[PDB]
Amino acid sequence: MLIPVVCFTCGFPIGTYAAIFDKARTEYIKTKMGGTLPQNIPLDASLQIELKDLITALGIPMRVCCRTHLITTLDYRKYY
Amino acid sequence: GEMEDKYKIFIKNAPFDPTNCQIKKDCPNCHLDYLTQICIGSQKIIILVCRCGYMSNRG
Amino acid sequence: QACYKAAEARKKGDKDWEKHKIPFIQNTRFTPQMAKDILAGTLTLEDLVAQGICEFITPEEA
Ligand SMILES: [Zn+2]
Ligand SMILES: [Zn+2]
Repeated sequence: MLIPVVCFTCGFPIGTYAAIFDKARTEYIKTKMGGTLPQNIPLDASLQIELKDLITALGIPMRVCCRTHLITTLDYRKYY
Repeated sequence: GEMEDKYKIFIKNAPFDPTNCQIKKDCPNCHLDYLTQICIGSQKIIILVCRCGYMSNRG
Repeated sequence: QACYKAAEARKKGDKDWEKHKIPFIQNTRFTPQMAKDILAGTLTLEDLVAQGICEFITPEEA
């Protein structure tokens, strides 16, 4: 229901940066779109923004698994 | 026999059905660039028809 | 009509009868701006129907 505490595949602690990453991603996507209604922003268009350098700035390495699980995990607080 | 009373209505309607195959061939009667082609029966008779009333095999 | 007029020139004796023909054109009226408006919530299916850009087809009419 949250971003996992560690990467499911390797066990790197991606969850110590999960809150910062979620808030920073929200701010970054808003900057890239430029102040638009949440429903008027398509789900597809916001997922095409590159978050490579944001994750790099968090200090998370270039591992495929860790970035996959940090980027794709669904949040239960945003669906209920 | 076919082409006479078995499919007379269909053949007379074939130029106006928009789902029928066309052929790039000039019409002798009204000089139209395209014609309508049909292929009815187990002998696969090929009939060309036009909107103006032209028809192949002396129609 | 252009085919008929090209034929009228052709039979009468004009050696440039084929320059009266125009090309055939078929197209839909859906535009990229309409897709953009759909994704923005400003356009709907019942509004596309209202200006006759689409229509409903049953298996009978298909
Ligand atoms: Zn990992
Ligand atoms: Zn004709």
